[PDB]
Amino acid sequence: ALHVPKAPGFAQMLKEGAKHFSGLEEAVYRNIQACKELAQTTRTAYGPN
Amino acid sequence: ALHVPKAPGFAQMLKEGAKHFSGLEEAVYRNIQACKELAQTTRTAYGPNGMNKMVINHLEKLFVTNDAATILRELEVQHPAAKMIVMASHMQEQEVGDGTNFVLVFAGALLELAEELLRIGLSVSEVIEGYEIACRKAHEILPNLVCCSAKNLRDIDEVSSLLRTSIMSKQYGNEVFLAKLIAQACVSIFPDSGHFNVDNIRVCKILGSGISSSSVLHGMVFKKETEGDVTSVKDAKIAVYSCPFDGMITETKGTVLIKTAEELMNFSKGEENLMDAQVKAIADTGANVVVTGGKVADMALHYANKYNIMLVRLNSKWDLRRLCKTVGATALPRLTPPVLEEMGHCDSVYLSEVGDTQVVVFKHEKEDGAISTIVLRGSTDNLMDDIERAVDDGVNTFKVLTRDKRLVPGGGATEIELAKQITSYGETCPGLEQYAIKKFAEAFEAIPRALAENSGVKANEVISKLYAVHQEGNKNVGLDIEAEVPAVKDMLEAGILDTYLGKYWAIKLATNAAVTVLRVDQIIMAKPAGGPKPPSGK
Amino acid sequence: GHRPVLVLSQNTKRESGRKVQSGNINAAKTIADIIRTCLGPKSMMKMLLDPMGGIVMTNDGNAILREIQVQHPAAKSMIEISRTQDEEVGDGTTSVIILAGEMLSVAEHFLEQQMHPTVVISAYRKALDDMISTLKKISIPVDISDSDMMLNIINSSITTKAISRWSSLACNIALDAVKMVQFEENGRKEIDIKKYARVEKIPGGIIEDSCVLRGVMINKDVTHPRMRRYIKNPRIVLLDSSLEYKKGESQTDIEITREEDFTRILQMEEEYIQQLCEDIIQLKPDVVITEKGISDLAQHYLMRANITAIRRVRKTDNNRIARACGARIVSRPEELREDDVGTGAGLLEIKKIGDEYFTFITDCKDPKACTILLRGASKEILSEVERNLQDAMQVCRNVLLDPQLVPGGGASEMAVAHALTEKSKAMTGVEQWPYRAVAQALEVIPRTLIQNCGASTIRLLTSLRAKHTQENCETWGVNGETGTLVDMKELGIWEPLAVKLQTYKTAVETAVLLLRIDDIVSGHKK
Amino acid sequence: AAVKTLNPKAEVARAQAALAVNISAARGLQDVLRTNLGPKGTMKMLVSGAGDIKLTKDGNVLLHEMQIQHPTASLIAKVATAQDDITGDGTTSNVLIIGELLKQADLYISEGLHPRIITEGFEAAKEKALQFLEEVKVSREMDRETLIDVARTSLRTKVHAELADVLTEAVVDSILAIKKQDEPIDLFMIEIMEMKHKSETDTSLIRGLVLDHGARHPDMKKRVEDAYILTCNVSLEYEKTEVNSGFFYKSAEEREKLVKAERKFIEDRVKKIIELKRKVCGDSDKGFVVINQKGIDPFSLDALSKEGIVALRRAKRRNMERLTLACGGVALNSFDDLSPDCLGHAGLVYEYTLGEEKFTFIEKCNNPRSVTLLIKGPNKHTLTQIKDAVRDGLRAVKNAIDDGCVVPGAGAVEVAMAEALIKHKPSVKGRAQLGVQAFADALLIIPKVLAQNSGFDLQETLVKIQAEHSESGQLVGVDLNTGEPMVAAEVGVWDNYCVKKQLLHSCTVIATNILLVDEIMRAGM
Amino acid sequence: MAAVKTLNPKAEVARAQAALAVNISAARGLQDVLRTNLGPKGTMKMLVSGAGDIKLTKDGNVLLHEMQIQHPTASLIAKVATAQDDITGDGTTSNVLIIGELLKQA
Amino acid sequence: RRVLKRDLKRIAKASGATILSTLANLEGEETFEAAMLGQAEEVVQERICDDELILIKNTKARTSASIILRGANDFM
Amino acid sequence: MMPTPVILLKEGTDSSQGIPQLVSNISACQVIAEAVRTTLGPRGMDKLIVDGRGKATISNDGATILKLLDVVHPAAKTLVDIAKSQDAEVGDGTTSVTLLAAEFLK
Ligand SMILES: Nc1ncnc2c1ncn2[C@@H]1O[C@H](COP(=O)(O)OP(=O)(O)O)[C@@H](O)[C@H]1O
Ligand SMILES: Nc1ncnc2c1ncn2[C@@H]1O[C@H](COP(=O)(O)OP(=O)(O)O)[C@@H](O)[C@H]1O
Ligand SMILES: Nc1ncnc2c1ncn2[C@@H]1O[C@H](COP(=O)(O)OP(=O)(O)O)[C@@H](O)[C@H]1O
Ligand SMILES: Nc1ncnc2c1ncn2[C@@H]1O[C@H](COP(=O)(O)OP(=O)(O)O)[C@@H](O)[C@H]1O
Ligand SMILES: [Mg+2]
Ligand SMILES: [Mg+2]
Ligand SMILES: [Mg+2]
Ligand SMILES: [Mg+2]
Ligand SMILES: [Mg+2]
Repeated sequence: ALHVPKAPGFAQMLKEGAKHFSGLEEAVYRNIQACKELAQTTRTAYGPN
Repeated sequence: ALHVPKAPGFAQMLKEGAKHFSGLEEAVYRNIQACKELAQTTRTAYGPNGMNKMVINHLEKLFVTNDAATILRELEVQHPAAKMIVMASHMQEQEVGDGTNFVLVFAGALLELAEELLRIGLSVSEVIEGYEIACRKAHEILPNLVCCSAKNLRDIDEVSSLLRTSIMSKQYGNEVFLAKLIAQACVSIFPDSGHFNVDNIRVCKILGSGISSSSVLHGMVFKKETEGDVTSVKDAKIAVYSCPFDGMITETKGTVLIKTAEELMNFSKGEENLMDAQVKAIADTGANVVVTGGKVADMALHYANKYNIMLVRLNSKWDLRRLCKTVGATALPRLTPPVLEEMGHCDSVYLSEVGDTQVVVFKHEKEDGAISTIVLRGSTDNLMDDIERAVDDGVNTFKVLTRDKRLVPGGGATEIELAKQITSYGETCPGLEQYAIKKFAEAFEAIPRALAENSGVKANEVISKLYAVHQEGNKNVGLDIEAEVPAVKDMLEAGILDTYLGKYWAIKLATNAAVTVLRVDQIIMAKPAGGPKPPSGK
Repeated sequence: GHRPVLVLSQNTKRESGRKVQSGNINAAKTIADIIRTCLGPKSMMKMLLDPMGGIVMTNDGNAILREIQVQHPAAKSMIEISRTQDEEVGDGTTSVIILAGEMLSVAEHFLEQQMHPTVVISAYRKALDDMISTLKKISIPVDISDSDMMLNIINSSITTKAISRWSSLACNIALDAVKMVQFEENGRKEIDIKKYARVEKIPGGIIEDSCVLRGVMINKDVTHPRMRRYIKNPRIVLLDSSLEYKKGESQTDIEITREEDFTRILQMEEEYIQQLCEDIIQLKPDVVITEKGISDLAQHYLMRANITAIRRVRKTDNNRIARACGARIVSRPEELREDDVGTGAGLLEIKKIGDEYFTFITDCKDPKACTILLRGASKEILSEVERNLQDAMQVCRNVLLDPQLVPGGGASEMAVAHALTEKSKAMTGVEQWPYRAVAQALEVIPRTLIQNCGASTIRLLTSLRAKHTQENCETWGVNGETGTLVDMKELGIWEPLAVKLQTYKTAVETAVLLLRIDDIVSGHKK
Repeated sequence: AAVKTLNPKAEVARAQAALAVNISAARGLQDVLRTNLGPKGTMKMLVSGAGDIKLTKDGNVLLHEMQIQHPTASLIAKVATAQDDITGDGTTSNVLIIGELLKQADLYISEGLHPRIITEGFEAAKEKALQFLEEVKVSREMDRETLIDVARTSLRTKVHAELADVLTEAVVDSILAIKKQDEPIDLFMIEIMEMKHKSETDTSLIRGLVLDHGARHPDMKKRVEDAYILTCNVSLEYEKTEVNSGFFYKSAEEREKLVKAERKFIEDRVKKIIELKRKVCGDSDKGFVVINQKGIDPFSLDALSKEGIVALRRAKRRNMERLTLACGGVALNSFDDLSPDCLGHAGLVYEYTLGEEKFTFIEKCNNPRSVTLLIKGPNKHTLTQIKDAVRDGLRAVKNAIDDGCVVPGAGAVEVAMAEALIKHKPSVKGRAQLGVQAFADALLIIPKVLAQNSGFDLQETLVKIQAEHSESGQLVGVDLNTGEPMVAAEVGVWDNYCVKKQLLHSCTVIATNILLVDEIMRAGM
Repeated sequence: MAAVKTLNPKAEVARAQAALAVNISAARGLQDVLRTNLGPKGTMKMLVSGAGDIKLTKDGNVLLHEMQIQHPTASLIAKVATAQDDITGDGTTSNVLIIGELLKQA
Repeated sequence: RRVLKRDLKRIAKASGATILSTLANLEGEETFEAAMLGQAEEVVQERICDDELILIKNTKARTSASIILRGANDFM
Repeated sequence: MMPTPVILLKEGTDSSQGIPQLVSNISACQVIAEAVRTTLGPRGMDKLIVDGRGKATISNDGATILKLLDVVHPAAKTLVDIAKSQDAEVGDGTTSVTLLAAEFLK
């Protein structure tokens, strides 16, 4: 009662360094956040100013 | 596609160090193999022609012996099925005292034949029920195989003859001398009351003169020296004290309160006078020997020396109680002079030297007494320990004979007759249990086979001859070890006999252990811990 | 050599600017997302693994938040506000967390648009004041004498927990315990359920066998077997001093020089014990309960007078017994009085439950303390049932102290949001936009209810907003199990006004506190 | 995962992963514990880290001794622990029913159905099943034969057939001995003393007590025929003054006087005991036995043995009440006023020596309200197994006595209850009929596992039994020897009604709670 | 424990019900992954390689090749789907789903 | 009991009481007089968010003041 | 042999059986006799033994030499034991006992 085992199925057959994100919160929101971060990175160099 | 993952469920939920064995091949066959291996290890010491084994435990302590119980005790057995077999052997040793190797051999044969039966198609339950039925039949048969009885125990010659066989398996070369010694020691003990106490036989091991010089003493021998000057008493009037030979003190707290010079100058003198008065009061009763369980004060020793009193100090309270039993005295709790009933009498107490060790001997002269001591000589500590084990086996055999006086022929005669009659019974029983009954009968062959193998002859020829003779109607014919070729002879004339209780208990315990091992189907072993022994064992 | 020279110490980090605000708001949002799905009657339970090896299977938001460890200090602030909400009113711990997360999420939008946080904070404070006004305006009164209404309130407070199956029994138990604990002395009203409403969990049996006792129950047995285990109308005497012979405070030593002094001292010890027991017996009691040990000689002398004794009971349990049976704990029995003798208990029974002995002092007349005996499947089930009972008792106390009620199922949220939006139309400054933003962020509760119910969020929320735009539709919420809009005058889901006020205040002030923060500095030690 | 962003070193299983993990753990436990059910079960071996050996097929013992580190396994273990604590039986059936409930629920959850509907169906089916169990219970007068039948039904599943046959008589006789009419049964009044010197079939019932200690003085009598028992809790050894007394003397004579006068307090109580013994029995025919909960110093032992009194010291605390109820005397904490009326009576007291340990027997009591079962076996694991079996049997007999009702066994009530649930399913509104069907299928696990353990096939035996029950309407179970349907009531296979009720309640509650778990978290570090 | 492990100490063996359980679990995992691919209403999966190349696909075979799986039964099913793609060019996702459901029902 | 020393000084000054480290007059006896008694208009064991505290309300012979601050959490 | 996943005795248990171990025991007894062989007779010579602490013992006595030798062979310890026995019971001939026993065995 001190460790949570990996769920049977795909979560156990996954490789060591691999990652798997599924669903809205894990994938879509994260992608939108990354794009938002990139947009903030480049935003300040827009226009004559 | 390069790894086999653990199956979901119990396989993944198991701990990192745990082991799980389930099913026939994984559990039952492995247990049978372990028990067979243990029986093979202990087999070669069976019978008079058995060979001693040097076993060294984890504390570099030598154990040269052919006693199965001792060998198993000194072996670091780790397989749990072998642990059950060892526990059954130890239980047999506790209940009777002899037959441990029989338990091992019978359990191993039973488990081997059970493995065979499981391989040929029988289920575990059928084998178990057949084994239990055959054990019941064997127990029913066994009383009918009794050949003779002890019919007396206060004698010396016939008691020695009875005890010879028990201590003939060990120390095969010289068993008549040991039989006479143990018979004398046991006959001294065992008074008119039918109760016989094994602990009343004491063994003293003094090194140097070879085991042929061992003797039996009607008394107690202590490897100590007299505290005082007197070293020999001819009409001892021993007074035993459980308190130290000193003036008793308050149990709360002692504080000598001095308030005047006279008290300071008189305190020590008065204490010495009190000590002298107490010692003289003890001596005036005629007690010329004093035995104490505690330390001895200097002034008390001086005043005892003044009145010619022999002092012996016994540290162990068990030794004090045994001395009280031997001499007939009561361990007084205080240092008061003993009344006539509490004073023990021994016909001779003196200081002696046997070989190198100094000993104090409380010697009687009558052929009686509560406790008898066997002094064992020898050239090696290990040899004397083995002789002590043989003496223990003989004493246990005498105790069993006091319990039950019936005897059965030895040397495999009883085993062969039992096998024959169990096979005859199983040939009539229909159903699948006949295979188990026949295998149980065949398992008895492992005793004469082991005897023949240790003796150095062909086992199969001996067994075939034994079957032929028993079919002729001779139930008292067993292996003759005094021959270079397979030969048999009547064991009633030879006087090679085994106690009925020993065979009964050994068969019962071996069958119980075998069926208990067979009952196990799954094994779940925790990770071996590194703890310094369980707290129960301290 | 030449070790580097630094102004601040080593390993002292520092962040500043927009990044700190974004990180704080994201941490709060993630904390909210952790327990977002544990709100409403259709909530799912969570399994928590204690570092000590225990398992906490619960639906309560506060327990979930306190059983996890976080490193971002904004998450720490969120956990702290959850604990504050749990301690103050007793429930609403998920609602306050969700509301704070949503308010910070909508404040991030204005932070990204060149608006100083002080303006957002001022707008939030104005919005909070108007929320308080609207909640007080839409409340309804309740008469506490009506037991059915109180039971309905407790039910509506426990329909979202795992005890909803036995809701009726749970409500009866909670109401009985709260009414029994209620006490008044010297003109000071007091409802102390933390100390005088004890929940005892014994595994096994069925939960339908659980009940609240007209007395107390402790895990104790008689000191001596011959003592009576069943007394009809016991007279109880409570003590908190040993009935043994102990050493004095001063360093006292005896000096014995005469033979008879030792036995005399031992006999005086025995006589002191006998005199102590005789002073106890002079009141003619039936049972004696002590917080300290009772000597065997004291047991013998008490038994000579046919008195049952219980040896070592805790301070809290002894106080609970004193409240229940009307006794008064005393220390020196030579000062024992008739008023200190506890009469009022209607039965004392010591029976064995499972394989342990338990002492019952039940059947009291007018008890001021109670024991809620819980029986169930296992330890975790009983712990969750105890948490639900705590929530129910807290709600009952809140209603008793404050008899106002507000509609549930998101109706209050939507009504307050509409009122704030309508009031914002008169605003002309820049503060109106965050005002409306927090007003509509208040709508997260019905949205979460719809999401957990499994229905479609957008059309149900639009229909609910359209309904709330009408005149007399302030009590229109959403079913938490069928995903339909129903007037709460018919469904009957109502909540104490105090709980809603505390939730809104805590959420708004947490948003303000996390908005005020910039330039996180970390790494330095104490 | 949202949680992993706050605590990077946290393990989380969410959504269908939580259900998969929980159901996998439950199925693993069920697969391990399948072979325990029924008298035809398989015996298990448990070797501890220190090397200790335990042989058992008890569900609770097996669960506690399995090397498992799973959360759901811990939950089920706690449920089974409560089951064993209250009722003392049904832990294996508890685990089997929990696992089968979870599996049948997953059978429908994996097809897009929400667990809440399954839980609603579970509650409805549980209510109907409890009603059916109330309808089907057999109220009876708990005579000796019915108690023997219940004890057999437990012990045969626990131990060997012949050992179970002996233990039935032992347990039933002990329970009937300690049972007062219209009064709860106290199992503390049955001492379970174990000896390790004979066969397992030598376990018997002694209408008295067996104490694991003997007399500490060699001269004390080893056997007393007619004994007066003095159960006392008075220290008879030297005791320090509580106020740091200390002694002060100025001569050896003063020291002697102080030594002789420091024992007077204990000697007074010893003299009181001796005077009572002399007054009660003025001859040598009767005997006197003193059993003390506190120690006795050698001086007092000698003084007592001078008067022919057998004294036992450091007795167990429960032995005070046990001797009071059996011998009939009274436990005394002081000797201030002791009269011949405070002495118990025993028709035989003797001492038994086994190796280093010594035992004292107290038999031939008048009407012993407290008795003892003496477990005898050649091995420690045999003693432990017999202790577990007798505990289960005592619990079963006490439960049967507590309520005059009893339920037919062999899985007959499970089959009939599943049939009733199937019949009642159309009345359930909505999709909870799927949950009701899952509950019925889960309830049907017991006959399936019994058929497996007996060696038959699940489907054939189950359909035969169900067809027989439908055609006849009787309570037909599983014949473990033939596999045919058989009336459990006629043959005497009885199950405890309280055990079945607890099974239903606990299994339904834990299954409902587990099915509603959607996230498993470990983030306390 | 097993005979093979006795002969080869570092040998991994799944025997009797264990092998069937392992195979069924692998098939069910593959089916659970590939459920969302079926139909025009399926969902795009984005697969990132070790070098960082981004691939958007819903093809069952393409997804199978880029799945980070090292299971034997998964390898067998992947080879079957590869043959299906090679010969007919369609039905890989349906292949995997039908195999998994067959194993589950069995 | 266990009242802080600085708290006791403020209460004694506000209520008009007198701190007595010992009961001993100038006549060698052990006495207590009513002159060392402070007075207040009320003393209440008030409850503040699951905790409790003592409010000595409206002390006479001197006016004192105290402030209880409420917030979202201890950080606030 | 075979690995036998669970073994009978504790790991590290060394066992020797048969004629070779008896021959080795006889050889060990011969080795022990050699260490005291030249101390016998009027022309015998002394042996010097140094312990770990650095103290040297010079003796013509067979029992003393054998005791100073720290023999660990189970069979060879018997010769030292019988030398001690001869010293205790008689006091002389502690070399003759070892020589005679070893010669018997040889
Ligand atoms: N002189 C003898 N000739 C043949 N067999 C003997 C003789 N003496 C003893 N035996 C046999 O040896 C067996 C005793 O073996 P032993 O080494 O004592 O094993 P255990 O100690 O387990 O009994 C007995 O069964 C007996 O039949
Ligand atoms: N029958 C119901 N229908 C709709 N909404 C409900 C119902 N019962 C409770 N609620 C809503 O659920 C919320 C309570 O959720 P709960 O799980 O108690 O979270 P918390 O403990 O944070 O209050 C209340 O705000 C209430 O509006
Ligand atoms: N002689 C028998 N014939 C048929 N069925 C039996 C017999 N004895 C017991 N059973 C059934 O087998 C089950 C035994 O379960 P058991 O192994 O005792 O599990 P637990 O110990 O958890 O109760 C009981 O439910 C009973 O109905
Ligand atoms: N417009 C549609 N309406 C309904 N069903 C469709 C439509 N288009 C495809 N399908 C069905 O959905 C399935 C699509 O499977 P698909 O994703 O192509 O699997 P695979 O790629 O392995 O062939 C086909 O079997 C087809 O019958
Ligand atoms: Mg023998
Ligand atoms: Mg709530
Ligand atoms: Mg059972
Ligand atoms: Mg396609
Ligand atoms: Mg010489």
